[PDB]
Amino acid sequence: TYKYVNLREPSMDMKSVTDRAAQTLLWTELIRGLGMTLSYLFREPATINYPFEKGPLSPRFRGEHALRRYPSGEERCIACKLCEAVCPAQAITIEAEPRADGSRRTTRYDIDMTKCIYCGFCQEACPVDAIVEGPNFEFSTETHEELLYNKEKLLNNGDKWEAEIAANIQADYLYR
Amino acid sequence: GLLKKTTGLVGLAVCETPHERLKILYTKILDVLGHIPKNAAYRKYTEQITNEKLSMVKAEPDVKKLEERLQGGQIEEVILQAENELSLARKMIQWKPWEPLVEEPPASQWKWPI
Amino acid sequence: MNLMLALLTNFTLATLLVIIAFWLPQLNVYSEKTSPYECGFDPMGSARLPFSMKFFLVAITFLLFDLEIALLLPLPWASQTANLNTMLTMALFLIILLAVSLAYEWTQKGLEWTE
Amino acid sequence: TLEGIKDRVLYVLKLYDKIDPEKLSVNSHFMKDLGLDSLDQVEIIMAMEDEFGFEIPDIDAEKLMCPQEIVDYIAD
Amino acid sequence: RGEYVVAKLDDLINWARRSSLWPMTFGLACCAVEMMHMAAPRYDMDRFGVVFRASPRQSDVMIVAGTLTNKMAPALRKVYDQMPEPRYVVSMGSCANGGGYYHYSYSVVRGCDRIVPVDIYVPGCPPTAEALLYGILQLQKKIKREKRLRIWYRR
Amino acid sequence: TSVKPIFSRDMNEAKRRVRELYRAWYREVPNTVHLFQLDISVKQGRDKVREMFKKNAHITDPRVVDLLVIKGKMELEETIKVWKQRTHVMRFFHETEAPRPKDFLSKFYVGHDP
Amino acid sequence: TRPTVRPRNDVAHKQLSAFGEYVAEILPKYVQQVQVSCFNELEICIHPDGVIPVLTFLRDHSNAQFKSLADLTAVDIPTRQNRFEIVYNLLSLRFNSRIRVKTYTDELTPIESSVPVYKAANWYEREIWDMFGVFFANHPDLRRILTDYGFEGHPFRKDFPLSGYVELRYDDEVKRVVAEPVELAQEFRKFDLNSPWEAFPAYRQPP
Amino acid sequence: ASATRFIQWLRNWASGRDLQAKLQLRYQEISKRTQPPPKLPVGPSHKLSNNYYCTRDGRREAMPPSIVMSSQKKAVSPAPPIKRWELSQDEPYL
Ligand SMILES: CCCCCCCCCCCCCCCCCC(=O)OC[C@H](COP(=O)([O-])OCC[N+](C)(C)C)OC(=O)CCCCCCCCCCCCCCCCC
Ligand SMILES: CCCCCCCCCCCCCCCCCC(=O)OC[C@H](COP(=O)(O)OCCN)OC(=O)CCCCCCCCCCCCCCCCC
Ligand SMILES: CCCCCCCCCCCCO[C@@H]1O[C@H](CO)[C@@H](O[C@H]2O[C@H](CO)[C@@H](O)[C@H](O)[C@H]2O)[C@H](O)[C@H]1O
Ligand SMILES: CCCCCCCCCCCCO[C@@H]1O[C@H](CO)[C@@H](O[C@H]2O[C@H](CO)[C@@H](O)[C@H](O)[C@H]2O)[C@H](O)[C@H]1O
Ligand code: SF4
Ligand code: SF4
Ligand code: SF4
Repeated sequence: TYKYVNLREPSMDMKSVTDRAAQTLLWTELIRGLGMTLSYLFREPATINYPFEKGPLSPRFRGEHALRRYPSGEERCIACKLCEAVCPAQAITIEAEPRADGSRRTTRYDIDMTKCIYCGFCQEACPVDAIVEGPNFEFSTETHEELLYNKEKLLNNGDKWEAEIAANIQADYLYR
Repeated sequence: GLLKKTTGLVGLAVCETPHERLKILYTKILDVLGHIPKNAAYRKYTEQITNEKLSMVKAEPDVKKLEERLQGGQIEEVILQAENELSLARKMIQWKPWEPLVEEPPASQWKWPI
Repeated sequence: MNLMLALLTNFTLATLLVIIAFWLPQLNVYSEKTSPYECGFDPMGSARLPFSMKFFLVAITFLLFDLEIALLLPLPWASQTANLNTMLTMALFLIILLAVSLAYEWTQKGLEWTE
Repeated sequence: TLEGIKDRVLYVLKLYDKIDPEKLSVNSHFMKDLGLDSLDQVEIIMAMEDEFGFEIPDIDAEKLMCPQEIVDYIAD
Repeated sequence: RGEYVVAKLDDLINWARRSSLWPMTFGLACCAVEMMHMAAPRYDMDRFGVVFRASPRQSDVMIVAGTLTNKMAPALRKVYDQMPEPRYVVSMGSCANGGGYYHYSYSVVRGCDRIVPVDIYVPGCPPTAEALLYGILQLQKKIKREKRLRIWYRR
Repeated sequence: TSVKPIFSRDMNEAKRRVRELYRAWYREVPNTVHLFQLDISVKQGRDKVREMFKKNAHITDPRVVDLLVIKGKMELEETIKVWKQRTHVMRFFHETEAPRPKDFLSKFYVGHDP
Repeated sequence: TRPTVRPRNDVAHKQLSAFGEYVAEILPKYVQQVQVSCFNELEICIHPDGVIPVLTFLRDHSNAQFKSLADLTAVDIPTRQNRFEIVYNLLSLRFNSRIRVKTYTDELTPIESSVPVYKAANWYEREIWDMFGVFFANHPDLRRILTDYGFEGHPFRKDFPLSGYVELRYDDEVKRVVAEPVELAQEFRKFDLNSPWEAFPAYRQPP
Repeated sequence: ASATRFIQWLRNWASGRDLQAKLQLRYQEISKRTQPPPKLPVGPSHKLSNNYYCTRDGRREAMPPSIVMSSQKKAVSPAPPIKRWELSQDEPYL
């Protein structure tokens, strides 16, 4: 099915022709447009008072990355490199070796945050919920180098943000 | 039947005499098809479909009922298609695609995967 | 003297603001900064090349019509005459001939810009 | 001006830097004698087009390998 | 005391400059859509004194909002040079920051900081409109900290 | 070895197109320097044009020559119409590339590249 | 109708097969192969001499009427002596059908320009020339369209490196953008992903 | 929502619409930002029997293309001619 958007013949009777003359001479349709912007002048604006008010977000929001721990304090990451393999941007770099207690753990875990496309594939791929995208989005820097995260930065992010991250994961893990 | 005010397609003018125009065009196509070899598939198939369309034009004096039988859209669309077919027929006389394959491809030209 | 003083003050004030604008800020002049603007790419050809005027005929007609208003502007004063029979006839004659001149240029397609 | 055209053509060939004026003669050959290559020859021909204000198509230009051969060509 | 006077004059010129940042109407790719949403009613950048102006002559900030290709790089440098000073550059999104998804491409500049100096990097692909606003307010605070007249006094 | 030509039937016809391109570039250098406000002389510009033709002097396939000429005309048109910027015109002179000595010992000192 | 399996459509498969041999009967001079995929897409593989005759026929024939050139592209297969496969994707509004016409060429063989048949082909052929270096004869205006001015090479060839050969930066000394040999702070990390176990027996090549 | 009666009337009149019924600012009709946990269903392949993968393997049913002609009677069209569209009965003319 279809419909015509612009296929109508105006009525040629005297009243209609005089209605159109009044519209032409007295600018009625232009006055109507003025009414619409006038009604908006008296509406409450949609603006929010950032940074005192914030735009709404959901638990799924993909923001700054963080490396997580188990409740014991042990790192979740066991250097499987699934996140590094799946990363569409090749933004992740990993090195690993046996730890002094024999654990399988990373010695390098870098995310180039200027390569990263913030897609969330790494947190989908992780089998232990070690790497996540947290809810922070206010981490703009003054230099490029400050966005090349190494493992120390990412662990600090996890320690800094874990209280919110764990509550967000709790809200959404049954959808995953 | 009452004349069409518009074909609905920008730039396609309404035809006042579609039956006569279609008869002229199909007759031309059949004429041009006579200089193509009798066994050339293009002539046999285009003659068959051209004669079907021409038969429908002769047997139906109403445009709207003719458009239904032709199944080619507005009658002005059928006329345009008839003109396109005539232009192609003249060109195929100079191309002669009914001749044998000019050249085989190399051994693995169409092999996929490699 | 009041009029001359008012004009001098207005243009003196504007000139002073331009002097401040040029001698107050810190400048850093170099070639690429002062090059002509064309959306990030170098211009092709000089901006002094001829720029065809498609309304050239309306522009010439403006000169003739612009002079008609000089003939019509005295109309408020002419209305103070005792000879109102002549003045009204001549006043309407001038406006009508201006309207006829506009109608001619309109019908002969003189108000349409060259393609 | 056949006498003069020998002079303008020799003046241009003199100006063209790569050619040593001591080795230059009205019969000197650009490739074999004056030690030039095809592109040099093409360069010389464009110098001729300038001072004589007329075009030498490449079909014509390919045969002009000596200063005299240029002279014979300008005559027409 | 000159120190006191120059300190107060620094606050004034800094306040005037950060309170009236006019970004160049300049956007490159998808990051430019989030920049449109910062101008849209929810965030209303104009309420901070931040107003787009098309001419580089009348702009204080270049927001590099999108991928910078090799073909586009000379034009970006051109319009940055044509900005009068002081001028600032905000790098928005992964592409502008360091190449992003297209870092390894033959046709992409790996970060706009190879072409122009950058004052603020806004991370994200794209950064949310709020993230960009955070970056603009971060630029404002950087301008607030400038010490142009205090350093001149001690030259 | 029967192949479809591009433009030239043989090297004799191709070298004619080469000379035509060289003339067009040779005449164009004076305008390029003037229009782009380059800080090089017409002599350097024409020496660079000459150096670009010379690197390809060893070709003997007419089809390859034709494609080189096609690219040469495309390059010339980009320059004449100021589609190129000054940065593009100057990329032929590699003014920022440091010298890379081409003798065995010099390479040996700097690295493993042969 | 197993829930996870895409259902077959044999009616479309039959119709496209019949039309495939219809085209082969009419243009035997140029048609080298006709095939229909298991998801009902018809491909005509032709000699490159037949680009204009074949495309004209599919556009203008009353039983074809492929008025729209949906897409024109190329594929590079270095192992073939004619490494470039030229692919035309056409749409027929009259018959609500699509068709693919494929031909080939090498680095040095021109292909006739199809702009006379489809005005849409203009920019598509410029893109193919730019990204693959295939020359199209009688093109009204053949030149790069996507690459940078003066760019050397054809990036979509399989032997062109991903990051190319040159990169750009701003140089303060010459006060302009310059091009220099490419160096990467982090080299792109090649992954060897293919499993050494065959996946699809139905496609096994004979040994 | 806090607009006085007079202002509500003013903008209602100027716009020519009853704007209070379809406000573009959201209030209490939106979903709560905390929700009860979900319990998502499983798909048709979650069975303990009669579920051999070979019987539901779409990828292994794909076949190479059917070679119709290679160089190793009525005329046909690619498909039946398209049926002419009907005018809408919801609103044929805008
Ligand atoms: C509608 C009318 C509005 C008009 C508003 C007028 C502005 C009102 C606010 C005035 C604030 C004080 C001006 C400070 C801005 C100076 C520009 C700047 O930032 O430069 C940084 C420079 C910093 O210089 P620098 O030495 O540190 O380093 C710059 C050089 N390089 C790049 C190599 C590093 O400051 C100065 O050089 C001098 C500061 C002087 C402050 C006193 C201002 C005196 C102005 C008189 C100048 C004499 C010419 C006469 C001009 C007309 C006089 C009114
Ligand atoms: C006793 C006998 C008495 C004898 C005297 C009787 C005289 C009265 C009767 C004569 C008619 C009176 C009205 C004349 C007003 C001028 C009319 C006019 O020129 O407007 C028509 C003009 C036509 O343009 P268009 O519609 O595009 O089509 C024309 C086809 N050629 O269209 C336009 O001009 C449109 C203008 C577009 C720009 C408008 C932008 C502003 C709109 C809001 C303005 C609201 C009005 C504000 C007025 C404030 C005044 C302080
Ligand atoms: C292309 C050429 C077009 C030419 C157009 C010429 C239009 C002329 C139209 C007639 C206009 C004047 O019409 C005439 O106006 C004068 C006033 O001025 C009137 O005069 C009347 O009032 C005046 C005072 O105002 C008295 O002095 C006078 O005794 C009385 O008759 C006439 O009653 C009226 O007939
Ligand atoms: C004494 C003052 C009061 C009297 C008014 C004086 C001005 C009179 C102007 C009369 C103009 C008549 O002649 C004018 O010529 C053109 C032909 O190009 C006509 O027709 C053309 O112009 C109009 C509007 O531009 C178009 O809608 C129309 O499609 C086009 O054919 C105009 O519809 C007609 O108005
Ligand atoms: S969010 Fe995507 S691009 Fe960023 S590190 Fe994770 S997988 Fe890589
Ligand atoms: S973060 Fe997760 S996916 Fe990445 S290496 Fe560690 S355990 Fe593996
Ligand atoms: S950073 Fe992301 S959103 Fe921004 S231009 Fe690049 S791909 Fe698009």
